[PDB]
Amino acid sequence: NWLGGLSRAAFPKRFVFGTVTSAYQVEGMAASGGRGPSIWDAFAHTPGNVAGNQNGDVATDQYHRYKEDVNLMKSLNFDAYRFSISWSRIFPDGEGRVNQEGVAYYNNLINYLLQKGITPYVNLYHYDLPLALEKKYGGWLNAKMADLFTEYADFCFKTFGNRVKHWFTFNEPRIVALLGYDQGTNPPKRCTKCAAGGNSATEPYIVAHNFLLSHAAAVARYRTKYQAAQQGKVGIVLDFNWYEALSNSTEDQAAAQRARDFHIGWYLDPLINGHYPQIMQDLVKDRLPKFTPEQARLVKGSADYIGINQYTASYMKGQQLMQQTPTSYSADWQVTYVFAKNGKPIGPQANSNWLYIVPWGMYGCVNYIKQKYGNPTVVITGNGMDQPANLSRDQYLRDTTRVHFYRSYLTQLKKAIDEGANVAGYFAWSLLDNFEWLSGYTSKFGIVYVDFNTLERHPKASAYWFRDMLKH
Ligand SMILES: OC[C@H]1O[C@H](F)[C@H](O)[C@@H](O)[C@@H]1O
Ligand SMILES: [Zn+2]
Repeated sequence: NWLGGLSRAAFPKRFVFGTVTSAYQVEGMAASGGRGPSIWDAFAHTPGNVAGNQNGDVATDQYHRYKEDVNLMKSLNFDAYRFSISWSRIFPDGEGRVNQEGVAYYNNLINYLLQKGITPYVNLYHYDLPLALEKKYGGWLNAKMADLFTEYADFCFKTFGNRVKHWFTFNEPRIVALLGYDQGTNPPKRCTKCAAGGNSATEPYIVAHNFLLSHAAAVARYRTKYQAAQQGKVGIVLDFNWYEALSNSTEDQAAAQRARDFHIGWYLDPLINGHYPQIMQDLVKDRLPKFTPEQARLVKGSADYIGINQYTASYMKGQQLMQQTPTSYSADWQVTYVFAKNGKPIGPQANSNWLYIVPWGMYGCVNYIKQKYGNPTVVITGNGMDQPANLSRDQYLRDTTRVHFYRSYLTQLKKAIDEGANVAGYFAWSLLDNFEWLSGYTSKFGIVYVDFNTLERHPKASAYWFRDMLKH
């Protein structure tokens, strides 16, 4: 049967199912309703930066149509909705003056979700730093971001926290550090060679450190000022794609483990254990900032749950560890990516070149976190796959590959959970086709089709699959 034995009965009692979006990717009204620009508005408006010179000015226009989209997620039997608040829609300059119209939007969205029986899971940050803070402070290179982010978080806790009980601070700080400061392909476009300046060997580590310190400061503020009255929780969202040793050799197994540590351990070891992974300390040395004992104690235990975005898996091949002139965070790992074993690809690719369809990667990742980090509460905060541009409407709706994707990946998640992993929830990226960063509207991740000419929504087969699987 097309559900492949899956239903709410196949998951733990009270397991949470939802869908996910982010502000810049779906809201639209980017320069309206009092919203100030983010670094992504500046980046997307520069010719050549995004596919087709597209931008999030209108996106899916969820700003005007949010009740339609909430009605739709309820009709599909979801329990929860993960979305983000745009910092520059609340504080156009990132600090100081509050945009009351922006505040009213999120109030209206939250209230409607609750009216419809959908639990809000709210991200404070999803790549969309206020442009004013980039220009004035240098963004995530500046330790002052801890204070700036904390004041923003404080306002959100105060304003929405009587209703919102499930918060996340950041979304994938690894990707910010990697793409923004190592490779220089996302804003602020920094890297050793880049026109904007930068240093691919040092800046990604500075940035990650400041994300961890800011997360910790925001959570300390929540716990000391708001938690007694509000009784909610705050976590963080981290990306984790799986790494599998190419062979059982000592060096291939070491390589796969090094990749895990540089990928997820970079954040989880501080959040769980209060230090950076030993291998990163050993290889990155004085380029890796040191937490003071007080800072490490603030960071350790500061996530009430760990959000994991899980998409794909790679084979890793090793080498003898070498003394090397530092060049980049990426080269620091001393690993070799490989996409076939025994003459077979690890999986077929979705539309995005990086996205290999490997359902057992989901089991790999969840099992690994369970075994290595004392089985913390995990929420799968995003998982999904994309269709290419230029299909007909009907071709978009017949998304049989995405149906197979979710059935297979959710079967592997169920496998990890049945073996004892503490997973509390699962969220599909995305509710809607949306603005896919550098790919613009050329990549379609939604279980709901969005016609970007007319803005109409049409559920795809994968939406109906969820509705059938999730019926109460
Ligand atoms: O690449 C698909 C999707 O991956 C992650 F979930 C990011 O948080 C999203 O912003 C992105 O659109
Ligand atoms: Zn509109």
